[PDB]
Amino acid sequence: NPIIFIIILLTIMLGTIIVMISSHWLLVWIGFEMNMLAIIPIMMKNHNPRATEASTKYFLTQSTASMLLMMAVIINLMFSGQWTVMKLFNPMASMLMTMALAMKLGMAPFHFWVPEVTQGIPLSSGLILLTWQKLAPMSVLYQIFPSINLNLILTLSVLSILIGGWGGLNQTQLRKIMAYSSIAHMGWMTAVLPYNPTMTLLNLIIYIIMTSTMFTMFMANSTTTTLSLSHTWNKTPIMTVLILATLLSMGGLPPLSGFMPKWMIIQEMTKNNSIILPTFMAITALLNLYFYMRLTYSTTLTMFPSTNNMKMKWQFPLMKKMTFLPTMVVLSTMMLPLTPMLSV
Amino acid sequence: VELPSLEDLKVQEVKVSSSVLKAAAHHYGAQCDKPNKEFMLCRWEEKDPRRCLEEGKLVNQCALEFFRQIKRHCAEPFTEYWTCIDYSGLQLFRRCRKQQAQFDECVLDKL
Amino acid sequence: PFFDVQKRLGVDLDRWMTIQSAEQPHKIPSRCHAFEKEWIECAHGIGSIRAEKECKIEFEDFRECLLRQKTMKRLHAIRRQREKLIKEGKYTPPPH
Amino acid sequence: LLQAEKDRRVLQMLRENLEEEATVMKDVPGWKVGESVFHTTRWVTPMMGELYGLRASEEVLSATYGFIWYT
Amino acid sequence: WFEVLPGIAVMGVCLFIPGMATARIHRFSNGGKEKRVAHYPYQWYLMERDRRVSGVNRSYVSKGLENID
Amino acid sequence: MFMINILMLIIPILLAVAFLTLVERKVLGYMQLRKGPNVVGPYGLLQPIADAIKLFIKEPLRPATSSASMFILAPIMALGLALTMWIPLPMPYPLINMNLGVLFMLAMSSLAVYSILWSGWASNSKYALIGALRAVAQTISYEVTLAIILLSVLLMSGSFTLSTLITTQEQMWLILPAWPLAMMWFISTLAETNRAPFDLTEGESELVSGFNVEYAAGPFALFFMAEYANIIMMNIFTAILFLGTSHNPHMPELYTINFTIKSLLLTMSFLWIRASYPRFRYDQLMHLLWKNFLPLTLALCMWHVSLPILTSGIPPQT
Amino acid sequence: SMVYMNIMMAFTVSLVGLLMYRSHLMSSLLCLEGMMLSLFVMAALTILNSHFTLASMMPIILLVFAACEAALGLSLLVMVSNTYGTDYVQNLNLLQ
Amino acid sequence: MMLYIVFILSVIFVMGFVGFSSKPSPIYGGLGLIVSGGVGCGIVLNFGGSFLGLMVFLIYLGGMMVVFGYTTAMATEQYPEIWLSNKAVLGAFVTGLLMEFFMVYYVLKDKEVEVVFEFNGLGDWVIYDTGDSGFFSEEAMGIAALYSYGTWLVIVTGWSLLIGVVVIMEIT
Amino acid sequence: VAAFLKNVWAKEPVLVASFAIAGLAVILPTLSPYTKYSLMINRATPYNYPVPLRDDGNMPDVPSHPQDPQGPSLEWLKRL
Amino acid sequence: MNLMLALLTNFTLATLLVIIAFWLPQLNVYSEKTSPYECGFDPMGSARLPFSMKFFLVAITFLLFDLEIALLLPLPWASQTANLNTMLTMALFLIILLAVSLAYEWTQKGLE
Ligand SMILES: CCCCCCCCCCCCCCCCCC(=O)OC[C@H](COP(=O)(O)OCCN)OC(=O)CCCCCCCCCCCCCCCCC
Repeated sequence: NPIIFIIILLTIMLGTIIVMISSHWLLVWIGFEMNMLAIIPIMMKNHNPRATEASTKYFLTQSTASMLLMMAVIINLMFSGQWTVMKLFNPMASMLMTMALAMKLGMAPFHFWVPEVTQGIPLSSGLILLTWQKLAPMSVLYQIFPSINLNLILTLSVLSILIGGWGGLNQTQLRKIMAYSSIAHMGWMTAVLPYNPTMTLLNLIIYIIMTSTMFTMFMANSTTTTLSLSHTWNKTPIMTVLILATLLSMGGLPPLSGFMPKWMIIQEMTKNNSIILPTFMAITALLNLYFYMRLTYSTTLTMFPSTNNMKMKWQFPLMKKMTFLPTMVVLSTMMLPLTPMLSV
Repeated sequence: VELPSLEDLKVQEVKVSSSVLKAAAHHYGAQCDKPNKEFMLCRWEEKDPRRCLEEGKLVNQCALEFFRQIKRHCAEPFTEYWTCIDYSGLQLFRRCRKQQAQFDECVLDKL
Repeated sequence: PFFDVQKRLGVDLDRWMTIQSAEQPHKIPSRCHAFEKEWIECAHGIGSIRAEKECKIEFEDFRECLLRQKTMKRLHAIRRQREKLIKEGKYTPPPH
Repeated sequence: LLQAEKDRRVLQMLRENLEEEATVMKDVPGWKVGESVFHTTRWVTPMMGELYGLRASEEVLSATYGFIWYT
Repeated sequence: WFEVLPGIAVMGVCLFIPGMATARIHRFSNGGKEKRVAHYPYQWYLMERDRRVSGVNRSYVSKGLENID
Repeated sequence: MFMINILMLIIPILLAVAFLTLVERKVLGYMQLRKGPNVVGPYGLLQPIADAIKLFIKEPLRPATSSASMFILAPIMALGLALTMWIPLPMPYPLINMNLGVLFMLAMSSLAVYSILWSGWASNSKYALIGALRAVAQTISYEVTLAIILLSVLLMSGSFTLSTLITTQEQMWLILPAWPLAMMWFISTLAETNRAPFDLTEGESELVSGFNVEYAAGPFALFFMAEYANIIMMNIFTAILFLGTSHNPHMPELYTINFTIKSLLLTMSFLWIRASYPRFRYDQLMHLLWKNFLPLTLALCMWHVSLPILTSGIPPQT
Repeated sequence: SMVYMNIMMAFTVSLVGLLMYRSHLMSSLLCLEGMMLSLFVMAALTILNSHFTLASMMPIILLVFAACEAALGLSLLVMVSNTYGTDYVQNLNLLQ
Repeated sequence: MMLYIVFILSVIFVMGFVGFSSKPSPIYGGLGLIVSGGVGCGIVLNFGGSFLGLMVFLIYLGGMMVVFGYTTAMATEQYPEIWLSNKAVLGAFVTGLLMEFFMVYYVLKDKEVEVVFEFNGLGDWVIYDTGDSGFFSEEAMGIAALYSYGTWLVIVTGWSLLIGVVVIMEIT
Repeated sequence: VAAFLKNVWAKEPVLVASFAIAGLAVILPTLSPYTKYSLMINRATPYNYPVPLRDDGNMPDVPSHPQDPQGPSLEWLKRL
Repeated sequence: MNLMLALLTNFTLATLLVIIAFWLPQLNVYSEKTSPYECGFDPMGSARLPFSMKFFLVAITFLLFDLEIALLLPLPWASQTANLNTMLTMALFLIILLAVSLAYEWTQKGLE
């Protein structure tokens, strides 16, 4: 058992490396066709009657998601009959690309899914791996980038960062609260995308870090919000200053780095003299903050320590690379006008 | 578009079956090569087999006198030779091997 | 992000199956083959953003070599020059 | 030799499918005699519908489908 | 031991018909010459030619050398 | 008259599959020390005209509990893919010439078992229900033993057609060179078509009667005439794919004469077994295929691949 | 010409109410595993009527996963109806 | 046996689907496929591609479907039924069947109606061939065997299958 | 270890005949010099049609008449 | 054009012969009592067909070994090439990729 789990868990990125490296429409099929083939067993490990009524609601929702694509590959094999990877030469291709590809990322619609999977996968360990599948598709959209109907990729955006915002205010389980507001940050990076498509990646990396360092923190035992109350008077208080040094930075406030994507993105989205778009995005991520406040009023307010609960033992988890990230998830704003000229 | 008239057409096509046409067919081209390789170059080198019709009547011509040659000297061993190969399926060349000399007795020798 | 490793080092992953004219092992062509080497010759040193408003000629017929989209219509419109008048004279042809 | 027989068979074939077209009607909202559906000019092997017209009886059926389904 | 020798001779002959039927229909339909076979589109291309030049319509009648004199 | 060359085939064969049933119990008679159907003939050769007529007089019940829509389309098959498969089969002149046709058998060898799964399910419960399920399961695991060891030799002959396969066996009876394989070409067709030593599908011992149990005299002649339309064909195949005769562009007739005096010897093998060996108890039955038959069949494939390449041998085809 | 509008109307086999529903999941999963042949055949013509000669393998690779993968997702449909005995899409339990 | 023997297959094919694209009690689902698959492998056997057609029988229609049919005894439905008998299934059917029919009616029932359905002519198979040719194994997919140029195409498919079993050795 | 190799051959002498042929077909193609003949034959079979090149000056070899001295020796096979 | 003449000929003898056997005496005037006496020698048999697994895998287990011996199929056409080493080096991979896929699962067949 333990060897293969590193053979499987290696083949994933090999599934997404053929995606970013390829010239050829067939391979970007095979490429993220073998994720939906090689993801599935990870969900399983404890063999419960959710994961198996989960990965089957995932499966057939990434099965068609793929299988439409192959229909919008073979359209422009008719017209122009030249594969490769470039604008799609025909409008029924793209409109059948981008709004059937939004299924893997899920955007504004096509998410009754992201909460039905991320919730109740019995395996919370990760579930950090659902930051790969954000990274396979984008590595198409960066290439196809000069063909979109342009009235759409905004219309799935602006109906998203809204709909993923309101989704959570009503939520308690904190695997969902990350599930929600992970549709949100898919609102900023594909709203930009036709204007200057780098300063997207900028929001893509700053995102992979911040959501990454959450989970590694949410791993000790933590599950439900009211199990993060029994946290500071039990496990360690140096944990609580952390979970307050990020959850605030993730909606973002200018002295932190969470403010770094917006601050740069709007340099771009005006200067193109669209100033009536970004406020409504800029202003809607506001009530995206009221999850985190009211999440953060759980742990610093000393709320009814659990019960007589005596944990005298020390810890032996793997914090691996957590002792770094919230010095790069926070303090990087003072550093960089690199991100626009570094990855470019 | 410009197409030539109906003329320089209706020319003399060699009219023979597909069994006899493969009977000699072999001594045929190796010894001729006067128009034909050259006639390829009036196609491959420059395409549009419309601008080049001329050698087409030269290469078609070489055949005419060829089968007109053979009728004078020996048609008797030939007529019997392309009968066997015309006894049929696949038109093998390994059945008539015996008679191959009888046709080629004096052809390589006499003429 | 499209790294293009097969450019740096030597290997060919695909790059061969890619277009309509490359090799075809015994050297046999496609039907519209001859219009590729015409249309690629157009946009190469171009940066493709002016290509759309520059070449566009060598492309269109190429799209009309491929589907035969028009020649099939001017054809289907001979069925209206004849075969409404069949009774009205000029049977056309004489057989043979 | 074999080929120099064919090329003549199609050029003969277009002419009759033109000269016996242009004498069908000359219409004022008609077409010029033997225009080109393309802009470019060179010899491009014609489509089946070019050689055989709407004729479409039998010897066609033995041409396109002739080889397939049988000797 | 012998009584089975008749039992064969029914099944045996009944398989010696279908091999002699098709063999002698082809030889009969095309008049003495085994049926042509077209596997590859080149091979066909001579028959559908030879139909044109033969005498009228068929592929099984060869002209011969005196045809063109 | 191409339509009278066909109907001259379908009819004259239904006599063999009929008069096999007689030589069934004569040959298997003298293994037992006795004589075979005798009183009625006089020699017996007249038995099968009386047997074909008792069934269709005898009343054809249907179970009250059946689904009649499936209880027809299924047997309306067991007599097609048995009589279609005969089509492109050279003796010497096949009725059809199929370019790659050898592959076409596996197409029709694979599509018959989907007429077992219908019938046994079409009717009813556990003697034909799970009893027609687990004869599916053995019938598909004896293909992978097959298509490979059919594909082996075809490296040793060059193409997929059957007109080449008379040419290559000229003076070499293709059974020398791969005799290890040839064995497995035999135990397959005997295991796949449900015959003696692996008998389970049709029941005698392991169950009452497999898959035949419901059909009364009416339909059950078809199967009992279908199941014997496969057995004399695979065995009228093996001997075009191994023991070759020598074509004769002159006396075609002497080809078939010497050809039925082989394929008709060969067949009398599934009768010469059935007197002899017992059955396998379905575990041992598949359990002996993966473990045992298969590893070789792969291994030899790694061998007949290289042997041409390593001798400059490569057979003259595309 | 016409064979490109059939089969296309066939590739609206998706029809999605009958892609996830209603119960007997095996009917849903079925119209999926036959959503191919609308992808296959359609791409076994355009490749063929014009001689590409190279992409001709692609049709083969459109099955080799379409069988491999769609045969995976069958597996789960045992795990669902192992613990039940009826598939019946009407199991919702994990909610939101 | 006219020139329309292709157009008569597909419109049986297109009707091959709508049987199982609604809701037929999926022991008849198969019988909506093996007809569709059959006629499907039918259409492809024209055009000259042959080997690539005759495989769908071997690898899919013959081999795959049987697994689809070897289960639905394990998921086994309770007391199957002849489809279109019910009022739930029958209602959804025809409106599909007519929708191409009423399409196929005046798509061309006349000179042309109108534009979008008028640029497809019919009846000679105008495109269906070109000229003549030589022969390589045929010309086309006769050479479908590339263990030459194709390699990085195989070795993924070659490797992607090898993991197919490991995943399925577990959850099983 | 040879006692092992004789104590699996008293129990499962089956797959051993597969391994025995599993190798011994991998090894040998790198040995016998008959190979690489195999690659020369297979390159010289003219599937296509040779097209004559243009001769101005050189013309290294290969005159108009083919049977004249032209090019390499392929007749090492005819005697073979 | 004569293939379909050689197919619909074959079925039409078969699809005939069902009715002249099944149907013809089926309307005969004999008794044929409706009594629920049928379904021989397991008289009643009221159950669902239960899931029995080692019945199931022998479906899946095949389907995958099946695929690649479609991939493996065009060897004998590919034995005619230019550079052949990319064949023998490559051809022999599929096989060993097949045979490996055995050896793993071979730890557990169960009762197959
Ligand atoms: C350098 C070049 C290479 C050199 C290689 C050297 C030689 C290697 C080649 C040898 C391979 C031969 C064939 C493969 C071996 C035979 C198959 C086999 O392994 O059978 C093993 C079988 C297992 O039995 P066992 O392990 O003992 O377990 C039961 C214990 N109660 O034990 C058995 O006995 C099973 C016996 C077979 C089972 C069915 C028999 C039924 C009767 C059919 C026999 C008819 C076949 C005869 C062939 C006819 C050919 C025309």
